[PDB]
Amino acid sequence: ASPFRLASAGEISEVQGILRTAGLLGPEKRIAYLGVLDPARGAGSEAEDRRFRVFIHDVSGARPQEVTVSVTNGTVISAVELDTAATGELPVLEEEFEVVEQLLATDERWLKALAARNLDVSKVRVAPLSAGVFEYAEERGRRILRGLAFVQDFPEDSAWAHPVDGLVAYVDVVSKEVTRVIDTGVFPVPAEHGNYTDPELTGPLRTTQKPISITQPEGPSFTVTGGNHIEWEKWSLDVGFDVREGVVLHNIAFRDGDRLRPIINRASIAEMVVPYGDPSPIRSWQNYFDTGEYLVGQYANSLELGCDCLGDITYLSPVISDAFGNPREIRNGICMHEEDWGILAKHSDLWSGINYTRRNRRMVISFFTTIGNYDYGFYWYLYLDGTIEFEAKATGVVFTSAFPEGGSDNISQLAPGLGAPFHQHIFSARLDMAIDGFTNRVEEEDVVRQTMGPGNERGNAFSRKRTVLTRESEAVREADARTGRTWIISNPESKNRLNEPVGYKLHAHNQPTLLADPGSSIARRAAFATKDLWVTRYADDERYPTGDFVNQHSGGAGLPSYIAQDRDIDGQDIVVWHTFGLTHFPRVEDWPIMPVDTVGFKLRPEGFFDRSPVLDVPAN
Amino acid sequence: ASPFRLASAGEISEVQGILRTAGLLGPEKRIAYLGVLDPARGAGSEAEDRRFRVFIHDVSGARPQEVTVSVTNGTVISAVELDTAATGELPVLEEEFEVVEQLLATDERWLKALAARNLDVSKVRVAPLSAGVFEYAEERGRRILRGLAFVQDFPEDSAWAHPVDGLVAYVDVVSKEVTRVIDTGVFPVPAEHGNYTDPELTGPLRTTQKPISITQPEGPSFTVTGGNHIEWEKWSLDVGFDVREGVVLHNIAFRDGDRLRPIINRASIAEMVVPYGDPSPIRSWQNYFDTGEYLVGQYANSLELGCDCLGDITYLSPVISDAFGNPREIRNGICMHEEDWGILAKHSDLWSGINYTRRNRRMVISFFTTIGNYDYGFYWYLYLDGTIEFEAKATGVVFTSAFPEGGSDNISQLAPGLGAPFHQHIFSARLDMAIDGFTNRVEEEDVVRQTMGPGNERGNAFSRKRTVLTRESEAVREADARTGRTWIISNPESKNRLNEPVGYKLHAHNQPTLLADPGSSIARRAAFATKDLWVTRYADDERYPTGDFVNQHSGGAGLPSYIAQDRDIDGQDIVVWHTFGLTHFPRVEDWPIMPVDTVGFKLRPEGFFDRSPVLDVPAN
Ligand SMILES: [Cl-]
Ligand SMILES: [Cl-]
Ligand SMILES: [Cl-]
Ligand SMILES: [Cl-]
Ligand SMILES: [Cu+2]
Ligand SMILES: [Cu+2]
Ligand code: NA
Ligand code: NA
Ligand code: NA
Ligand code: NA
Repeated sequence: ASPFRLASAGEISEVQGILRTAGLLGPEKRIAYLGVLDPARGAGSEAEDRRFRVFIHDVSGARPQEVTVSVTNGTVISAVELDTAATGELPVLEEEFEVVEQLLATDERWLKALAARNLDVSKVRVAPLSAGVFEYAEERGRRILRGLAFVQDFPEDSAWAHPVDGLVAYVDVVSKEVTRVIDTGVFPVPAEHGNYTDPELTGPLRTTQKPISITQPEGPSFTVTGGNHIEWEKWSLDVGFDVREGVVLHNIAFRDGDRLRPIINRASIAEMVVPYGDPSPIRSWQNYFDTGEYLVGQYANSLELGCDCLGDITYLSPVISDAFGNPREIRNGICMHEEDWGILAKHSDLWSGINYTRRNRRMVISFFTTIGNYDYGFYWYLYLDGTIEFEAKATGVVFTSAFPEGGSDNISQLAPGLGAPFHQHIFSARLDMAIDGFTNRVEEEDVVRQTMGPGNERGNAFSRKRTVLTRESEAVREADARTGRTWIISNPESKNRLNEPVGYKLHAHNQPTLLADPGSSIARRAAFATKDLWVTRYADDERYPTGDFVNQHSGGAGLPSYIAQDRDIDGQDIVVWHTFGLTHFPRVEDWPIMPVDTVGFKLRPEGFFDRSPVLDVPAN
Repeated sequence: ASPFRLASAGEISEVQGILRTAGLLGPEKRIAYLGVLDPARGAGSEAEDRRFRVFIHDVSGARPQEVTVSVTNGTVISAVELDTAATGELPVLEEEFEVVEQLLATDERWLKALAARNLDVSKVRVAPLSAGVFEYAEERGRRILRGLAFVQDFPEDSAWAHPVDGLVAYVDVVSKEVTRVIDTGVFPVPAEHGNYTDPELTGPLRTTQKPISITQPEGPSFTVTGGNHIEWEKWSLDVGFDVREGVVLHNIAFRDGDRLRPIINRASIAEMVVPYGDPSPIRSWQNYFDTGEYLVGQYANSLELGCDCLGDITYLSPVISDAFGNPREIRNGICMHEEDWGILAKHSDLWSGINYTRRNRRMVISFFTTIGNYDYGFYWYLYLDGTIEFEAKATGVVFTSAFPEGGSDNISQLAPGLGAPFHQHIFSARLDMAIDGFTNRVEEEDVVRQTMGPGNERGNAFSRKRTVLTRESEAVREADARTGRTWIISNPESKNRLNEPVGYKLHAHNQPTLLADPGSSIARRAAFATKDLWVTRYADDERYPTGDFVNQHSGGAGLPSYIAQDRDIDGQDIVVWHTFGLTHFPRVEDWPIMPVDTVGFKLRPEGFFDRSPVLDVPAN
């Protein structure tokens, strides 16, 4: 009965019926996005109204639509025809993944390019690549995908091992026209295979790994109620799933004594982009909003027990829409489990003779997704001591190219003739904060060094300073690792026993942000990425730092536009947008399949509690 | 038979005999440090010569001694009388921990101070605190400890809850004179207790934690041979233990195909200091070299199975000397085990239809120690993919003071009237590098942003640059998080299959370094701490970045002095000294006992291997 429950197959079918009956779902229509809408604010006393938000595509060439419907009242709440040159194109469809290769398969330019390289068209894979926005005037208002080719030698060959450099094509997937084919010249196609399951490459597999058994004889310490509501070691939350963002956390709160204390209203990865830094015209247009353009949630994997999730695992199976509004289940797409996490607290005292040791543990909510060559794990952790943490795990196969004779300042060689262009993976965590409720503010905290002198005669003193961010036009902050810069979210109206506003402190990894020249297309389209921290005033229609329609959108949209409203953020319903990412110069070790690398952030309680919240934890 | 084996009780007793027979170990003598010496370089074909290094104290007031002996040949190799005003005083003795409180127990100044506060002397604990070097001219050449007082209400009371502010005393532990007693005035002594085992404070303990069982039915995947030699998943190392540094790693190498490939010759935490930033005269002299002054290894705890080390655990029990050269065993002072570490690599390919997932794991070598209020865990991790990682875990009880009426810019309030002065914990990792052997160099690598223009028309290109550090006078580097700064250790004479020097890349957390004013005493005594990275030329007598005798030493010694030699580090036997630490502004959550916080660093292979070194890992 919780408004925050996961979408049911039944609900998805109702949406399809509603649209179909309203005439909005003819045979040429396609569902590119379907997601349930969160309950609105001002409903501290309201009745069930489940609404869903739909983006509908037309394959015949008609204008696409944005539509909101109520699945409790079977009504179209809103239906609007979009102008895509203006507000952007709809997310890429999985059904379009095969299209580029097929269109080029009958184009003479393409075939001429393939023949010159002596490549059999039936062996040539073409990645379905988001096109972004550059100089091609005929592209405005058209649904374009760009194509880069990789030879697959046999049905189970890793095509990534065999990039075709010096060649790219653009295609209009609607009109089914190949608009441009560009051959800058021939590069040898790297020859080695990258088949990480070939005994010829793996070699004799190891027999040295003895098993590690992790079990819970009394079951797990967390309970799940009403499908997705979690209670665990004082924590309370709802686990959501959206096809764009993937796993989303709702109503994170902590049970302190006899109060249920809210901390974060909604946590999600609201965007993730992969900009490439290779100035070759074959790739310099590459920037993949894996979240905004492709929708990470639709491609979450079914996690295999013992393989993908070890221990006592509890699965949720989130239901999504297909392109035709049928409900599809992602069997075991979400793992939920608790794991030991080493020592929590420990002291042996030289005076009391007391020896004290307590173990830590964390609740994990995770899922893993695939977007082309990439595979990402998205993990949320709740710790006994009140800490909240996110962690992304980056693996899969590196996006490949030729390695240029003479080397490169922008590409790494992984194997003979084989290159990997430099890129970043930059995430945006959207945190709808609710520290003891919605009245929150953000302060930027820096370490303050003090000069030796009067009142600091020995020159040992150091301090800190906090700066309240009061309006959106001054809540665009950058990192400063050198001065230990963090950001504190507090409630100015809720004090702890020492009469201090309760707060939580954000600790960022301080990784480099978007490296692109500010004048670049990507800088404008991914402006969120150019700064570590943004704070906005909450609003119903400000969901992604890149706006609702990322694909082939002009730029400026999203965060840069919202903060133009310059709204009061000093003791209000606010949202923190945290930029964090990996700058990836590929190594030989990354090839032929890459070991997990990680990035993330965490928040620790800062005067939230009146003392350590883990004194009541028993001693094993 | 390995030269790198742990010291045996038998060996310790021989050292004592040798010294005793040589006349160096009379009843007034004390052993303040005892440690075995590593085999020297140039012994690619030498015979067993076990030597030990001793620091001997005299309680009658005679000059202390440094002595080196051979336990295989029962000879004094060297014995030297130290001038402590010049080269520093010997490490604090555990037997001196009780001394300050006792000396003050009969001093009229002290008693007057206690009586004014109405504190029963028999309830007044006095921390035995390292004194450092300030303005007190009569202190040069004397063995001084400073005292700060904490009331213990009953045998099992946490005295930390009850600091006596506005009062400090200095004592000469040798002459047993109280040199100065300083009362800046009375502060109320905070009243609440901090007894984290009192049901009155803990409240009803939790019953919600279900058990988590971690077992290995076929035993562990690592073997231990000759006491301390570890082989695990291609890795080879020797696990050492020194009473100063604690757990030390020797001969880290990786078995690649049919070669044993060295990576690091010796890894240790060579120093750790805790500077306080409270300008009160009562504490402004506080800087505790937990490693250099107190010796962390002597206070390692015996780790309790199921409590301190979970899973299939293999213990080493390192033997140390007591103050009288008797061998004492630290039962189970070192845990060695392997743990699961989530996903190692994963890809589901849209073209081959292959789905691939492999699990990760790490070998842990750890120990946990107590120094007064502090308790630290020191963890070394070796990962399947070649990654080497260190992690310090900081817990225990915060060092306390009064909280000043009117607040403080340098102290946090944890409870009514109770303060916690701001401080840092700053570590120095000494890494005697051996990348494919001893011919190594270090490059500093930064991200390079490129300006939009000719040859970068779209403004998407970004690159990097590496700068070889050639001489010691230019190998003192600072962090630059903003430009993703890392440091690469490579062997210029050993290339990978792509003809690139094999390397390992150091990734630092980029935490703030020493915040003290450069003109401070601590800045000079802890100069290593003022910069993130130092590279030196290897030498036999350059062990600690702070020199051999930290206690009451003048300053300048250690790293700043070694790099003055300005030696060739470009393709030579080199050592990286990495500074890393926590800047700790204590929170309410830290009280009455603090949850673990962490800091560390890691190194990842960078073109070391010709491809991913984990293709041969089997698929669960
Ligand atoms: Cl998981
Ligand atoms: Cl990648
Ligand atoms: Cl451990
Ligand atoms: Cl502390
Ligand atoms: Cu990458
Ligand atoms: Cu601390
Ligand atoms: Na536009
Ligand atoms: Na909010
Ligand atoms: Na001196
Ligand atoms: Na070396």
